[PDB]
Amino acid sequence: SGFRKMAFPSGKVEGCMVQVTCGTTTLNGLWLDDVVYCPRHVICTSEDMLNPNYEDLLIRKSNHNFLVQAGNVQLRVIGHSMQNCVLKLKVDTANPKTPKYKFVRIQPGQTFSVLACYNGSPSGVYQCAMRPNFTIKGSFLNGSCGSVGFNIDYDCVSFCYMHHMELPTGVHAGTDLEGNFYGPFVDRQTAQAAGTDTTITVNVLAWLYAAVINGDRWFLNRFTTTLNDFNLVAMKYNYEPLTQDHVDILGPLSAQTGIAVLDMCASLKELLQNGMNGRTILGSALLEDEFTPFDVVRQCSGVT
Amino acid sequence: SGFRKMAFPSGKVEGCMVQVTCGTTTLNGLWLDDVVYCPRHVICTSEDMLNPNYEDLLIRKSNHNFLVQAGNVQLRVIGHSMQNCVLKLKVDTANPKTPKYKFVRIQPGQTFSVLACYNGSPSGVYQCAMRPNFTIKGSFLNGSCGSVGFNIDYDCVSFCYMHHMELPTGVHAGTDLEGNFYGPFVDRQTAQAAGTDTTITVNVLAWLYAAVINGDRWFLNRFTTTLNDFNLVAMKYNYEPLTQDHVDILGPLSAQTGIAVLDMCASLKELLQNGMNGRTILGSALLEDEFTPFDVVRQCSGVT
Ligand SMILES: *CC(=O)N1CCN(Cc2cccs2)CC1
Ligand SMILES: *CC(=O)N1CCN(Cc2cccs2)CC1
Repeated sequence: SGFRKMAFPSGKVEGCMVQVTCGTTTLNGLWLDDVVYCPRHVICTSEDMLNPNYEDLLIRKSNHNFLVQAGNVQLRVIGHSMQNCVLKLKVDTANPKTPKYKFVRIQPGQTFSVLACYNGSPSGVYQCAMRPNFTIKGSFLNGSCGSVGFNIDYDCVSFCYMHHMELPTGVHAGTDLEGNFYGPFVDRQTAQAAGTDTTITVNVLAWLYAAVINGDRWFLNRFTTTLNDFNLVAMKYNYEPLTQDHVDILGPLSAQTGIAVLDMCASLKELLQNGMNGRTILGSALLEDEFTPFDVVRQCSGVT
Repeated sequence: SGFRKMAFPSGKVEGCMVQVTCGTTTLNGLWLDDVVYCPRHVICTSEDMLNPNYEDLLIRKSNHNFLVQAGNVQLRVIGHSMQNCVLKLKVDTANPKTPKYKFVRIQPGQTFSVLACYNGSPSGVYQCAMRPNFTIKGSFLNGSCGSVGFNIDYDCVSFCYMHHMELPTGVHAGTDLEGNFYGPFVDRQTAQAAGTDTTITVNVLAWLYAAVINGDRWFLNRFTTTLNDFNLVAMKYNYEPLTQDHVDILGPLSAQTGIAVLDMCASLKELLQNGMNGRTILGSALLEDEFTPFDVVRQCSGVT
């Protein structure tokens, strides 16, 4: 029992982190097979970041300008290319610690673990979600760019995020490993505002199921609702509309607990309308939305 | 920017986890050098757990009864002994992935990362604190016992916790790596109630400093207080008394922010007396107490 914000074990990703330096800019890179992946803004000076022409800046760079260090060992760069907003540095040595991996582009509401790194050295691991506005709420200082986000299925790491940027509101923007930003963000030091940070309704419901499974039940009530009725409430409280697809995904948690999805929606509706009245759920005083239904089943079943 | 509940990267500990089976009981063990450490209740049947005599139960066990598997490879057990509530299984092979390590016994209010494991296989990593009542609030299913808690200083893992038990209230009890329980708990299926779960005041103050550093400032006020005045409030709200030692430890965060410790105590006093009025601090609707002052400095400075 107990339910915690839990990250994937990070060792498989730790084995892939390197330092990349171009001129006097240092950030992190991801070494899989004989390619190192890093944000293309490694080629920029702070001056360049105002309005960079990355194709033009990259012409002035050679293989020998990209200093790639894996712990204390230098890697030999034998090619480089730009793919969207990432550079791919071909090195002469396959990473011997390369795990089974995939590159995935995640949808808003999906969760992933971040291995925050500085100078190719892991500092910490925490759990994130791709927000509906395509930001993430991370913990990233200067030098953390190129840190990645991932999920693990048994022995296969699915990399879904590489860190590129901070918005003035303190939320985070990155790319997938094809270098395509999540959302409308660009790797330029310009006016970029996040849209509405809407709450991931299907995740809140999953977490309420987690709460019941782990003994927190005070918020269960005598009510039910409908998807359309619930969605009137979701709209008012800047929650994502609940769809039958979301109901279908919560089916296993419904089955395990014997609480119909729409009955849990009626509990959530009352929590939205009445607040928590100074009470807590799984140690939280607000409605937690960064556990997916898959996360809840995993943590409640002990998958490795 | 951003401030997240962050665990240590877990790879160094992942390399140490093994499965231990005695008869039909399977849990986790920690393989450092040529010793595997595990809870002594691995020798028990559920029957035995009511009132176990571990010295008497252990007489019926031989080296060959302890099945130790490191991934898919069996380890050869060449000795066993009991130290307090842990068994030490001597194996014929030093773990080649043994990190630099120490065994430390932590104090209440100290934080650590847990690598939750099942059948010697890591499932997840999360951050914990040793509570003032010597429980931890973890996420542990049957089979998770022997999962450990640790801190990392650069390249040295300090192991401070091994998981043994759940209290009926859903909080967790374990030992250090000498097998001595934190608090009054015993490895027996008996009436064990946790004492008051008091709030770790010095950690809340650290986290309020983290909040200011990361742009959350609404709770800063025009007031100051004294240690004795603040402590009258702490007593009323089941907070740990604040000492000059705690004030001294917050000195660096005081210095960095220019907010005197006793001024931050006056902010905390008003938050205790008035609540959050439906507002949040670093994404929390309650006062977070599982970041130490060292944690805040680390995450705010990007230590690896
Ligand atoms: C994440 C990180 O390390 N940094 C330092 C580099 N900096 C480059 C810029 C990208 C867009 C605006 S400036 C980003 C933050
Ligand atoms: C943590 C874990 O794996 N388990 C299974 C074994 N169980 C033994 C007991 C210890 C005291 C009471 S029963 C503990 C939970």
